[PDB]
Amino acid sequence: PQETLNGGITDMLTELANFEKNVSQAIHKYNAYRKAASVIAKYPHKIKSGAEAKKLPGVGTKIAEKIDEFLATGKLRKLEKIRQDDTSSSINFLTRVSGIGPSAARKFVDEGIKTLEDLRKNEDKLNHHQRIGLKYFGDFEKRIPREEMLQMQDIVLNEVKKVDSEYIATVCGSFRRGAESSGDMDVLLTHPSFTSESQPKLLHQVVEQLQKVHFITDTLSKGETKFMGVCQLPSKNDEKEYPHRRIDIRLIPKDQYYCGVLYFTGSDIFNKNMRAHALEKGFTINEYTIRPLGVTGVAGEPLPVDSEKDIFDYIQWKYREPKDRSE
DNA sequence: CCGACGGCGCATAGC
DNA sequence: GCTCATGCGC
DNA sequence: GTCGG
Ligand code: NA
Ligand code: NA
Ligand code: NA
Ligand code: NA
Repeated sequence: PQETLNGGITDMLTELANFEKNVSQAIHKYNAYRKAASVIAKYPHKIKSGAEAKKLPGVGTKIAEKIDEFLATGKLRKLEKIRQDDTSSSINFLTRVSGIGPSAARKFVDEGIKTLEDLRKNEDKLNHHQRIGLKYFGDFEKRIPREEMLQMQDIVLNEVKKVDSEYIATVCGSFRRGAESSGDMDVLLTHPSFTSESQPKLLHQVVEQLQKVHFITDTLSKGETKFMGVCQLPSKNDEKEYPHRRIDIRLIPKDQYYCGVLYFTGSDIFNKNMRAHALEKGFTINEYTIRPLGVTGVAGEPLPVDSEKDIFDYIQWKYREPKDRSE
């Protein structure tokens, strides 16, 4: 369905979602508004009344009344008032810096720090992550076209293999499902040396090599199993520079790699349906393992997995390649 | 009525 | 010094 | 905010 249809409602609900998360610190209302916004976005009819939309799952009495108001008037009073509230819109805005969440933004705005300029002039008050988020504010809200992601994939797969040909790496996310574009790069990594029951330098070596060929430009956080950082494609000689991009690299035991690959490929809606159907067959699937459930509902030991298909076989589903995992 | 709504790795008050 | 709750992103 | 036990 086009934005034509209910984009007004859907933008309204997303605005309300953002203020619940970033100002009111009400994550569950945030998700409630996002849940209503998406089911409505899927609705292939231009909504004509609050009551019509209240038939959808996740839209209830209050969003129903809000849609009535929008439809009669073209505005929402609460949204307009908050849209011109200096404190509220400043708090909401600063959370667009990766590393500033609702609490940091609240304390910044409480001290006069309201804008990127104010941040730029108060950097002794920012931690390392926030500093990087500030430095790359524009680049991080940009999207990543698929051809740049392939180019990025090429570098990551080539450099990982250079460090140790026994590593396995997969780029997951909507990219793996075929997406025309992406918001970041999510790399899952494993080695035969690393199992649930088994060195602390397997991730560091890949990160390091990727810094030496000057692909990874910055580190937001790094530990034994998860890396969060920044990368950038090499500029094409006398051409404009590429935008810096957000990259995550996670190191997973080999016996849980394919459950991890499954999960981080998604879709999110696909994952719910597969885990829903999996329980109807007596298994419980999480990020890590697939396990059988006894009659009294207690989980047994996780079964061997060596392919994505293994998990499909377990629950008696036909293999669906990532292209067909939209839901 | 009233609780659940995802849960975890890593960076950053209190003893 | 250390442990760990809170913040954050995902 | 919405849902459901
Ligand atoms: Na409903
Ligand atoms: Na944010
Ligand atoms: Na943020
Ligand atoms: Na080798």
